[PDB]
Amino acid sequence: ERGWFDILDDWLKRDRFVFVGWSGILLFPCAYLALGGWLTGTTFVTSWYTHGLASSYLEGCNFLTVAVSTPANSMGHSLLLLWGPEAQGDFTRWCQLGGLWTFIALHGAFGLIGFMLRQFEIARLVGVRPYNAIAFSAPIAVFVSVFLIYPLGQSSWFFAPSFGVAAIFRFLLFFQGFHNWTLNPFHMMGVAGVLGGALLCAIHGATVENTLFQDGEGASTFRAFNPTQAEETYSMVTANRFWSQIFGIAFSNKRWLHFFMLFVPVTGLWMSAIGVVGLALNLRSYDFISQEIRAAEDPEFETFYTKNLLLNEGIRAWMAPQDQPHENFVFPEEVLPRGNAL
Amino acid sequence: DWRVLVVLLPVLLAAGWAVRNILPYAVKQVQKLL
Amino acid sequence: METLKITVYIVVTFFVLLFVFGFLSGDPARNPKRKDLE
Amino acid sequence: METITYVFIFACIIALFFFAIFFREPPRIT
Amino acid sequence: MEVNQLGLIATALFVLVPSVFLIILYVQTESQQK
Amino acid sequence: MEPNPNRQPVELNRTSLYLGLLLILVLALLFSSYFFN
Amino acid sequence: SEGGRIPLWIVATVAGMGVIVIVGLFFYGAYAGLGSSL
Amino acid sequence: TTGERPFSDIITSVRYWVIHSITIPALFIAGWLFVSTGLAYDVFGTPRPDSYYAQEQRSIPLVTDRFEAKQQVETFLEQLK
Amino acid sequence: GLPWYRVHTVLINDPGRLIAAHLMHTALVAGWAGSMALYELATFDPSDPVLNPMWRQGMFVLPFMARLGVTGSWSGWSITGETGIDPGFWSFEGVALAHIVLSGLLFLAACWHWVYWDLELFRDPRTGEPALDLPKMFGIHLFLAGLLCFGFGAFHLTGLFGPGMWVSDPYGLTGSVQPVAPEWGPDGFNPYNPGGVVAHHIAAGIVGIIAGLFHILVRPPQRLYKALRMGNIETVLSSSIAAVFFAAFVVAGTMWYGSATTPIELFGPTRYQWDSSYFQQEINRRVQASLASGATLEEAWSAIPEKLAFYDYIGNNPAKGGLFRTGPMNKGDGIAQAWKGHAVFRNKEGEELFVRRMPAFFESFPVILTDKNGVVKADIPFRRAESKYSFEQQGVTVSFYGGELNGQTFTDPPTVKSYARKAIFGEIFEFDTETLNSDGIFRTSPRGWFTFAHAVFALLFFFGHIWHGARTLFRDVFSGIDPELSPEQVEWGFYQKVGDVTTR
Amino acid sequence: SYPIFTVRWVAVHTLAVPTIFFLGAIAAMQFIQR
Amino acid sequence: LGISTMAFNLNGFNFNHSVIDAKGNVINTWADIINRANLGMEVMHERNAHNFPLDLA
Amino acid sequence: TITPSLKGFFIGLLSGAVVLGLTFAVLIAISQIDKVQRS
Amino acid sequence: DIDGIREPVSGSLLYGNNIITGAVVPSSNAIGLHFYPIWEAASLDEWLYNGGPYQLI
Amino acid sequence: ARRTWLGDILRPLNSEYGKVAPGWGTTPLMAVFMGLFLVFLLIILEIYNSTLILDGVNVSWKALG
Ligand code: CLA
Ligand code: CLA
Ligand code: CLA
Ligand code: CLA
Ligand SMILES: CCCCCCCCCCCCCCCC(=O)OC[C@H](COP(=O)(O)OC[C@@H](O)CO)OC(=O)CCCCCCCCCCCCCCC
Ligand SMILES: CC1=C(/C=C/C(C)=C/C=C/C(C)=C/C=C/C=C(C)/C=C/C=C(C)/C=C/C2=C(C)CCCC2(C)C)C(C)(C)CCC1
Ligand SMILES: CC1=C(/C=C/C(C)=C/C=C/C(C)=C/C=C/C=C(C)/C=C/C=C(C)/C=C/C2=C(C)CCCC2(C)C)C(C)(C)CCC1
Ligand SMILES: CCCCCCCCCCCCO[C@@H]1O[C@H](CO)[C@@H](O[C@H]2O[C@H](CO)[C@@H](O)[C@H](O)[C@H]2O)[C@H](O)[C@H]1O
Ligand SMILES: CCCCCCCS[C@@H]1O[C@H](CO)[C@@H](O)[C@H](O)[C@H]1O
Ligand SMILES: CCCCCCCS[C@@H]1O[C@H](CO)[C@@H](O)[C@H](O)[C@H]1O
Ligand SMILES: CCCCCCCS[C@@H]1O[C@H](CO)[C@@H](O)[C@H](O)[C@H]1O
Ligand code: OEX
Ligand SMILES: [Ca+2]
Ligand SMILES: [Ca+2]
Ligand SMILES: [Cl-]
Ligand SMILES: [Cl-]
Ligand SMILES: [Fe+2]
Ligand SMILES: [Mg+2]
Repeated sequence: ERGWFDILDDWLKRDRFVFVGWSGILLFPCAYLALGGWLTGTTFVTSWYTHGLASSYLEGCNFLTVAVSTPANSMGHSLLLLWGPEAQGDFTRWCQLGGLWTFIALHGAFGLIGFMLRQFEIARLVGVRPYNAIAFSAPIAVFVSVFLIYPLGQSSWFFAPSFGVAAIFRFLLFFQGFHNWTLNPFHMMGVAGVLGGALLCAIHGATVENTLFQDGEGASTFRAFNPTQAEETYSMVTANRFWSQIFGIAFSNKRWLHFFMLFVPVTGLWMSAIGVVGLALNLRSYDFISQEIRAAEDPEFETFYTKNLLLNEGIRAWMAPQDQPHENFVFPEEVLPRGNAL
Repeated sequence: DWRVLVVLLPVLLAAGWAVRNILPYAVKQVQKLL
Repeated sequence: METLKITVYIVVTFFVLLFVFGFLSGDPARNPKRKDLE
Repeated sequence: METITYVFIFACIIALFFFAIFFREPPRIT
Repeated sequence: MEVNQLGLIATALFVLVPSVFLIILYVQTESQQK
Repeated sequence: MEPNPNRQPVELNRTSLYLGLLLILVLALLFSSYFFN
Repeated sequence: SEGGRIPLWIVATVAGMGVIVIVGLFFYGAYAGLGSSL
Repeated sequence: TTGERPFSDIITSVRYWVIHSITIPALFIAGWLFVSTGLAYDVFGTPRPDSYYAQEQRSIPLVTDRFEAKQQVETFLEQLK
Repeated sequence: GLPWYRVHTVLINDPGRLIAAHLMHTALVAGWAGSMALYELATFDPSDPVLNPMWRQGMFVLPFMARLGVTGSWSGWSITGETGIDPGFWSFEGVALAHIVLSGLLFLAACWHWVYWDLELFRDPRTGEPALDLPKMFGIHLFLAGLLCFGFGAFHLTGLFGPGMWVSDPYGLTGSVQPVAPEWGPDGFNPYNPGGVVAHHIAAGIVGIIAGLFHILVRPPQRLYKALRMGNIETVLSSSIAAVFFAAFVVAGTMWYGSATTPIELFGPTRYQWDSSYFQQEINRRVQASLASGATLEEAWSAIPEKLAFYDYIGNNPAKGGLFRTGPMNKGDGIAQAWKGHAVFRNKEGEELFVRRMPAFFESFPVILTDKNGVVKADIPFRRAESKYSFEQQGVTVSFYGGELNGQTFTDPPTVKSYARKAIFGEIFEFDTETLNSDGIFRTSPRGWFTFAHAVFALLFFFGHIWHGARTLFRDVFSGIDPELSPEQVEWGFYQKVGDVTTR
Repeated sequence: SYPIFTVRWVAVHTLAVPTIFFLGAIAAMQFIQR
Repeated sequence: LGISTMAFNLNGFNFNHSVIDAKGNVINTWADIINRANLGMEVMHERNAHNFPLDLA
Repeated sequence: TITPSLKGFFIGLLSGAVVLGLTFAVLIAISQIDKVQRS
Repeated sequence: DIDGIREPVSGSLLYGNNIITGAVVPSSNAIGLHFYPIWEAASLDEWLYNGGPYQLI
Repeated sequence: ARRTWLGDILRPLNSEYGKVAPGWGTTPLMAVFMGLFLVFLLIILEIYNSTLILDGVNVSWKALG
């Protein structure tokens, strides 16, 4: 049974500098086009016709302000294929209509599929359990919820995040003003998972590094480890006593410790994704009804919650006309919300 | 488009120059694989 | 308020004194190995 | 009723801290 | 304040049901032969 | 009736009880404001 | 031909200097012409 | 190791630099000319500094129809006289 | 022993008890459907399908019953507003009852299958070990599914032997259950064409019967059998979960954008209908046709059905709710009683003015009035000291045409401003906020809630797919890797092909 | 002894070739004036 | 250190109107949209506490 | 009738097929030329 | 009165807050960087109005 | 194990566990159907998306009255 399929299989799995695999057929072109689209757009391509913004090095933007911006709102959720009815095979017009945005979003999505398939394929060849791919499910849930489902729930791709540093910052602030996203318990669980994950990373690294066995003569202690050694390189018993006495509880089981290091940031990201699916539909955690009833009836009742809402109102009114140009907003000065003096 | 020739010309002379220096070993590498 | 202030000053002073005289009570020698560090 | 609920959950948490520290299963070197 | 009147029982059962689940499993683990 | 050979005992250790209770209680402390609204 | 003739430390130094020069040019460009606010 | 020549071998060899002292500057020059000849503008459809607005216009050329979007961009372009 | 999250694994090699657990799940779901229909019937007010239809009342299963032809109650009412209809047994009540009884029978069957788990049927004749022939089972089940799908299409949906399905006009004014013929041309693939739903069930039914027979008669290729681990039931779990998350994303999507199977009279209008002023454009068209036929303004507007005006109101837009704002739409803006009529704003010069509508993004929005050419003519100012467009300065008035306020004109600034504030929501209605103690804050419809639940569940089921596919393909290493793993297997270059010991 | 044109060679160049081109383009941009 | 240096009002990069066309029209970038959002926050915060036009702490 | 978008659809389908086919032809060829050594 | 403009902000559960909205509120802008321990107040009622708990904590 | 009337009737339908056709069998045929199905999904998606627009096919509520 040595046919062309098995010969190709042989070639794909050669132990070379950069592993290819069957998954590589999907992963490499898609990742390359996604990165290339971004670099190409941020270097050369405008957002004048879609947003009324300069967005490239060519126009005078810097690394923080370049972006590949979303298509105009009038495009709706068009796949905006180069050979599609909008661009009609015209490359220049396609760039001007925002086709690079969907090019990057879609190729990027298939690329992420490719990467997770790669994690599976390599795990299988080497003979380890596939927890790395499993953990990668969280980046996938995030990308899919934020870059696809969220704008699919809204009016058009226009309201997806645009691919750029400052553009992303704008996405954050928009979510605050319009969605009150910081109030959302799903976002909050996300925050707990990210910061808790960072905390675990730091504390675990530092603990290992500070309960090392002296396994060599050098004052720089990195050389006193050998990959093939059977022995733990640090003392779990000392680590355990230290933390039990410092913080009251400590890990005692290394397998549980490492699983927990998977569980915390992965679960956090998954929760954030769920909340974003809600925001796709404007199904927000925007208000507490009891708060609003009390506040509406009682002009002396004030909390940090009501204060934050006044900030959000400011954001919406002052950012909307330029951020949502298709609405043709004209807000006369006299209607703009402002406190005293400012 | 003259601009296209003006831009691609550097790359073309680059390619052709690299072929000149590496062709003897390229033919050896390929004639070895076969 | 004055009684509260005197009280609090006394408490703070007490604990600060414990900290200082404590770390002065042969602290380098309070380790599991090489003690003679004078 | 709300305030009672919040304070109650909090109180249960502090109690849990107490049990988890002082009445944990002791780690044993096998 | 005009809170939601189901919030109290929602919260109580939210806590009670899974906690009781865990307590049941814990106690019967302990009672298994040592 | 003959016994089923697929039965297995179940366990939850004390640490897992504590982690579970912390999760549920913290989840309640978090979601309760939204349940009361 | 054979690897070794051009010492790696010199290669790293020259490459690094090049990197510094180009990034320097980009920072100059922040103050002149497009994107300069002027 | 996986069979390919070590990078440190390659980039410290005379031959590598005989090739790349030509190929690397050539690419850099090509990219320069891509901008300096103005080709980039035309390829990607990016406005030159004098092409964002007509002389007296102050309204953005926003695309407002999905299926005639191309023609709209062409019209915007025509409007720069 | 087993950790809490693995308790159910005792079923993997016990087909009888697995069937019992499935019977019990099915019993619980059927029971849920019964209970939900009963609760909805105990709370649904059938007295006004125009301004209080099911989607305003938080009805979730009622529209699914209605969609396939169950429209009446044993009590005499129907969801279309008829009286003196006899629905036969298959009223909403009859469906609920049927689901309860089903639930009961399934529960009893579960008990039987749990006690008598050791059936010879479940043993492989050659080894005596528990075994299910999954490929042939797939054929059997696919064949069955095919016959059912085809039957549903050819008999139920067509009305050949069945009631048909809910269909309506493009503005959701005259909806009813009708027999629907299959559409065999390309328009069958148009989501908004019901004939395509019919045609789909016929054609896909047939294809299911054929593929079913294939899968019954033809064994899997050895290479696919091995690759997909067809001897392991968890492979089936993996792929079934995949199919299921796909189906869930599709129903979330068709619920959000609308299609022939998600009609607005059953689930509420879509957000995109507000976005594009779909109903407003139709209303203006009708009013213009009336004017051109020689009607007065009052007559023109009085000729607009309340239902249509009601669609042109943001309170019915599914994209205006909140995650923890619970219950029926009626609990927010109130129970709608009547259209107030169309508000026309004019300034002291008699120029007509138009209030700028609220886009869905905005919890709050200013009040700004422009002429027909978008020039600002009046507004409600925040800072007063340099105001130039106040209703007072500009002499803004408002006159109503159609509805309860028809023929009336208001000139006092407070009233005019109040109506302008309502005008940001589209057409203006009178609401009962007292019956339900409404709090005046917008809530989404069943279109919204369904979409949310199903997009979320689909996303979670993706994780389910990844987990179970992984467990399937890595079964041999799930308690850990080989203690004797040779270092050379992960050492670069040693093997030509990664992890292939024959390629040293 | 060692081959020249490998999978690795290809990957390396698909990244490095456009990078140097892009850097030349961005360099020229620094002298553009409104 | 970001918080601790912004404490002394050495702030984030400011590219408000950094991009300008041949006549001198401002060509907005994403930095300017950020600026509009920041303005909303600024003009609304502590709505009764400022009597003079600049918020200087 | 073939609309410009159905024609476009055909063009995209053909392009995809061409990319995929060329890719697999090349990979198969290289796999055939450079076989793994086994005992 | 966090901002020293006699505009008291409610932070506690018993005064209309939930877990999410609740806070111990920063000390008064009238105080600035002045040290405001309990014994600097004429009374606990004063101490509380001006945000003393914040500094203590 | 327990025999029953119905189990005896159904026995043959659960008696071929593990039975396989040699080698690749009908995989090529399966591949083709998979390819057709991918194109079918791309068609219906692009129609719903208005990227594919066909005469007589109005993807809108105003499809048929
Ligand atoms: C191999 C990995 C890969 C994958 C998964 C994708 C995926 C995608 N590409 Mg990308 N692309 C790739 C490599 C890839 N590309 C490469 C190598 C290039 C350089 C040439 C590109 C250049 C490119 C451009 C310029 C564009 C895309 C676009 C797309 C999107 C639309 C694709 C489509 O509709 O195909 C349709 C075709 C198929 C799905 C082929 C299926 C094969 C069938 C089953 C075989 C049968 C064919 C049949 C017999 C032929 C009959 C034809 C006849 C009637 C004329 C999609 C996300 C578009 C996009 O992103 O828009 C925003 C777009 O504009 N790609
Ligand atoms: C000529 C006969 C005929 C006719 C007229 C129809 C008509 C229809 N078919 Mg049916 N069909 C038929 C025969 C027919 N079929 C046959 C013989 C089969 C094989 C058994 C099928 C198998 C089939 C499937 C699998 C589907 C249909 C669907 C439909 C409906 C399409 C309109 C729609 O709402 O798409 C909406 C659906 C899509 C546009 C598909 C989207 C595909 C996604 C995007 C792929 C990616 C999935 C992935 C998880 C996405 C994640 C990313 C995202 C979250 C961002 C329409 C009623 C679709 C349907 O049920 O709609 C409700 C559908 O999914 N048919
Ligand atoms: C697909 C599921 C689904 C959907 C979409 C609906 C939709 C609806 N229901 Mg129905 N219902 C359902 C299933 C569903 N129901 C089930 C299973 C029951 C039995 C309990 C009911 C019983 C029911 C009643 C009694 C009522 C409704 C009503 C309604 C309407 C108002 C919805 C609402 O206010 O939700 C509010 C939604 C939320 C507040 C979201 C809660 C989200 C949870 C708390 C997240 C939890 C996070 C988790 C713990 C984190 C874990 C972390 C860990 C993994 C690390 C709406 C039409 C109401 C109505 O108007 O009837 C006429 C009404 O009175 N439903
Ligand atoms: C058809 C769907 C389906 C089926 C039949 C299974 C079946 C199984 N799963 Mg899988 N899984 C699924 C989907 C499914 N899963 C999905 C969607 C996810 C992502 C959420 C997972 C993620 C997952 C993980 C991480 C694990 C499993 C495991 C298992 C095995 C043991 C489960 C157990 O004992 O839990 C016992 C559960 C309890 C004792 C209490 C659970 C309480 C839940 C979390 C909260 C309340 C749930 C509520 C009642 C559900 C309402 C219905 C819902 C649709 C709204 C069992 C074979 C385990 C395994 O592989 O063992 C080897 C395992 O570790 N599953
Ligand atoms: C010399 C540079 C130091 C930089 C600042 C300190 C960095 C490391 C401190 C982290 C503490 C983590 C918790 C304890 C972690 C811990 O316990 O460390 C232990 C680890 C190993 O300890 P050893 O005892 O083997 O060696 C330390 C001494 O004993 C000398 O041998 O210490 C180091 O590796 C020191 C590394 C110095 C060189 C590190 C440079 C890294 C940063 C370089 C600058 C990057 C800035 C980027 C900005 C854009
Ligand atoms: C889109 C598209 C496409 C593609 C294209 C491509 C593929 C491209 C690529 C491209 C590329 C691939 C590019 C690249 C670039 C690069 C660059 C531009 C770089 C830069 C760098 C730098 C600047 C650096 C910096 C730094 C850092 C990062 C850190 C360290 C320090 C320093 C500062 C030095 C095609 C044709 C298919 C089709 C159509 C569309
Ligand atoms: C035995 C019998 C009988 C009876 C039966 C019955 C009576 C039944 C009932 C049944 C029932 C009555 C059932 C029920 C069920 C239910 C369910 C199953 C539910 C569930 C739920 C859930 C699961 C939920 C969840 C949730 C929550 C809670 C919150 C939000 C979120 C969610 C949705 C997740 C008869 C006489 C007929 C005959 C035969 C015998
Ligand atoms: C403002 C705060 C006051 C600051 C005063 C600082 C003045 C500097 C001198 C302080 C006096 C130091 O006095 C210091 O404390 C105690 C007093 O018995 C001594 O005694 C200590 O000796 C040994 C040392 O191994 C300890 O183990 C033992 O517990 C303790 O008795 C220290 O050996 C002595 O060095
Ligand atoms: C579960 C108890 C069974 C009670 C059965 C009552 C049948 S009721 C009967 O049903 C016919 C078909 O629906 C109708 O044609 C007829 O009008 C109706 O009265
Ligand atoms: C299990 C006991 C439930 C029996 C209920 C039988 C309802 S039967 C039902 O009764 C209606 C009378 O209003 C008729 O309109 C309808 O035609 C008839 O089928
Ligand atoms: C003093 C106000 C005079 C104008 C009447 C207000 C606009 S209309 C008004 O809106 C209310 C919601 O706010 C509804 O509950 C009520 O039914 C309706 O009359
Ligand atoms: O305090 Mn808190 O916030 Ca810092 O700026 Mn100034 O003051 Mn008030 O205003 Mn902006
Ligand atoms: Ca009231
Ligand atoms: Ca100039
Ligand atoms: Cl504030
Ligand atoms: Cl001031
Ligand atoms: Fe570790
Ligand atoms: Mg510059």
